[PDB]
Amino acid sequence: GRISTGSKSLDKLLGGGIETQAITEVFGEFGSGKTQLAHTLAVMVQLPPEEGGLNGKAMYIDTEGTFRPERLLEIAQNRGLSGSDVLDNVAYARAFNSNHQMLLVQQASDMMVELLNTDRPYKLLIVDSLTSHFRSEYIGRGALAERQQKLAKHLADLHRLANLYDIAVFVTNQVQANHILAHSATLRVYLRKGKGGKRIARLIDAPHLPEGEAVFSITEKGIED
Ligand SMILES: COc1ccc([C@H](C)NC(=O)[C@@H]2CCCN2C(=O)CNC(=O)c2ccc3ccccc3n2)cc1
Repeated sequence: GRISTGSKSLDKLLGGGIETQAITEVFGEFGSGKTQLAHTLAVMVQLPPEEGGLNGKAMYIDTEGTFRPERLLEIAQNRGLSGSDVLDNVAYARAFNSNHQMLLVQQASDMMVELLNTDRPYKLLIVDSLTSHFRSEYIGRGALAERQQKLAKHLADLHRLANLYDIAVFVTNQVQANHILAHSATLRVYLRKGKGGKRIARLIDAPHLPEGEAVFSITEKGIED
């Protein structure tokens, strides 16, 4: 049981879609479609398995004010769904610094246990974006050891949530050409801009999946082939 991205091409690259019990990271420049894929996943996860979802709820942690509840409505309506119910099934939190971002993962644990054995459990946790607060707050050579200690602890908490509660953790990371915030991820996907409103996804760290690329479009339905 995997969460469809909305793109048949990007799902085949991922072996069916985004996995639970894993952290799936997309990285790329600004504008490559990371936040759009996250918004689509927040909707897709609500669908029944036959339509590409997991009959679940989504949690969205927003570190840069990128969350657009209207965009969720747009995606839901164009896919034949109630924009109201789609919004009812997404838990949302704005993280204003890296300490708040870390506490939210701890608090997400409480929300997940509660729904764990119900009809619509949480199935997706989004962190958009994972690193930005760490880059901006840990300033100077004197702060780099603590920066990695906190980033490492934060990824350990996310891995633990994913395994405990059988949820997909989807994180976005803004890697620019051209400063390195190393961190663990189960799956890494590089996004870049393509021909017009197309985007290209490349598998970077994928243990046994065949390497390769996939093309997808940003449409009114979220992400599409
Ligand atoms: C009509 O316009 C809208 C605008 C936005 C929405 C969004 C989608 N819904 C919400 O904001 C809903 C409804 C009001 C409170 N609320 C929450 O989700 C409150 N969330 C939390 O307390 C919380 C706590 C810890 C978390 C840790 C990780 C991730 C998420 C977390 N969320 C709905 C309608």
